[PDB]
Amino acid sequence: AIKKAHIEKDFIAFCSSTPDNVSWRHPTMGSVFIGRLIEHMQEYACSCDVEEIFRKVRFSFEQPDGRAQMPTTERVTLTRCFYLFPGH
Amino acid sequence: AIKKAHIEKDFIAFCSSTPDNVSWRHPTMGSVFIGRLIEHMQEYACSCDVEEIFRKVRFSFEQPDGRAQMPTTERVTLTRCFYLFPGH
Amino acid sequence: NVKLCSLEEAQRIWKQKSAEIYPIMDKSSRTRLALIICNEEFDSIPRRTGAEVDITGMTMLLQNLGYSVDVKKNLTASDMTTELEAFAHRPEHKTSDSTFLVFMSHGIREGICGKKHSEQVPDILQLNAIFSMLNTKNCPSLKDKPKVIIIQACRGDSPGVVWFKD
Amino acid sequence: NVKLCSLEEAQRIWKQKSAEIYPIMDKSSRTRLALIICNEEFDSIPRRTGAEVDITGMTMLLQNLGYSVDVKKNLTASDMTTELEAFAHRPEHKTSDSTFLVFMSHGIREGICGKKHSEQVPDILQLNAIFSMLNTKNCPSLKDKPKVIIIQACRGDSPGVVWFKD
Repeated sequence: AIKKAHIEKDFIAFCSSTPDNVSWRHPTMGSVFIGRLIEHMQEYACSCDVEEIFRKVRFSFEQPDGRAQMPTTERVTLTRCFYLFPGH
Repeated sequence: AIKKAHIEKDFIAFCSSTPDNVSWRHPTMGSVFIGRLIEHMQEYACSCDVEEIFRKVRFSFEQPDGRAQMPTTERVTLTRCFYLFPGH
Repeated sequence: NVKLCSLEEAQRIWKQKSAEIYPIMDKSSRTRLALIICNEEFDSIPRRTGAEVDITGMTMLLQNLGYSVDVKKNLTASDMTTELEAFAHRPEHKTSDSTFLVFMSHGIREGICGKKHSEQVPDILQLNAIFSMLNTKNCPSLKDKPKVIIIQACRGDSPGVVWFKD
Repeated sequence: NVKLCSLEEAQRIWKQKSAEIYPIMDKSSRTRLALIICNEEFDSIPRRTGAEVDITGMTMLLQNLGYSVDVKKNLTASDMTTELEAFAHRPEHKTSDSTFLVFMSHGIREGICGKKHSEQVPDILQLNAIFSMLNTKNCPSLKDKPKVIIIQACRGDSPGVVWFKD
């Protein structure tokens, strides 16, 4: 007896920029997206689901500075909130 | 004097299924995704941002029934929460 | 048919989250627009029966959420493109806070089918083209405003499942 | 370096939202895995200086979030593919509640660059291939568990801006 399962479910992708566009990396300080993501994960993993954390990351790029980029969440099939519960 | 703006920002797309896969439409009752979306928007527009509403829609498809499908959020550059504030 | 956000709910939302919500314009002076494109009749693919139900429900919902809804039906990808260009240019967007675009048609992996689509001669509107036409360059009036795209279409012909025993 | 979720925070989250949170496994018996693939040296594209900083920070963060982190460097798209297949098969995923995949490289619109990529002879791993290899068929052990994919790469060569006067 066989049963069906969804082929693709419970994914979220987070890319450093929008399609067609560049992402920036400082030669000594590292990649701006990676650095920004780490900082937001450190701060908000305790209180926000990963989708909300990723939105907060995008918000931090809102003003197009010298080296504008806009991180983009892609192909999301999270059916629930993913909380990391750091410390548990 | 010219100023820079992000080329692509503040979008969210919500598709009726995952890439490669079918979406279902009942010949008399209408499309399951459209019907499910309308029902969730009617219920949760008052209390949830559209991203959260869309997640709730996906959740309702979690169990692969007879005609399985998994709605997918795509190419999200919402920097803030979009609340519809129905009644305002 | 939409549950309303009460005065208590609205301010609680404006308390829970500080400066991370999209601003909404004054009810009496805002001019919200939404567009529904629904292909039901096709040259080489079966009629999308039940589509009228989808049209009715989405028009009613979006009107009840404060949008002036335009409805276009049975269009080629070129017509869709022309219609979306016209939509992007609507000066009402300047005095709007947001927009909804709804597409309902047959679809394949590449994108959404126009009325003339066949495997022989493709008639396809790509999601990429939709984003381009509503972006900051082609639609500056919706810069910084939420743009919601809803798509009812197949994205290929797989049932979207894998089998396991038990 | 991660702010901890207190006992008060965790239950408040388990109150605010009922049965819509991903379940997490017991700390003492779970075996969380994460994978970082970082291409720094290339045959035809300049060295990605600063990449070591990205490697350090993401390894430290994911370890501190409870993941056992594997780190692979300077790989062709075929190597990446082989490595991801091996990752998908790891029996530790059966006793995990989640996974993170981190890719950092040069990139173009099509996808992520392997070490041998040039405009002459492309060496590309597609995002589509990444999703396929971690899906329910190819990675049944992560069925119903959150799979987080992070990509630091260009997605083409446009500055990603439009100009307006003032």
